[PDB]
Amino acid sequence: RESVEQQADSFKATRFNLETEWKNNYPRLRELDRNELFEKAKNEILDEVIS
Amino acid sequence: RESVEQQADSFKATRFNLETEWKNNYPRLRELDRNELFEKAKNEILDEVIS
Repeated sequence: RESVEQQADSFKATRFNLETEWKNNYPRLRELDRNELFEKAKNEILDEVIS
Repeated sequence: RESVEQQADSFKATRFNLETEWKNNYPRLRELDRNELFEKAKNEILDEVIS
């Protein structure tokens, strides 16, 4: 119980730092996982094919 | 055997007519099924959220 409280606060702070870095570097972008990036990449490829 | 040959030619001609209609109406677009349209629609929604 004592350990998990400390870990939860540390994890929340760590996640906040990661989010702050994302905003500072990529404020106008959206975070996507590996699968979603693959879907976005293929759609762009199809657009270039049409263009 | 005789019937399937006639059907295959008719199906090919019918598909050609559908493709010709697609080009005449939507030359600069890509045909997608119901599922793919849902994926495209949600991505546009997320873009508007960011904008």
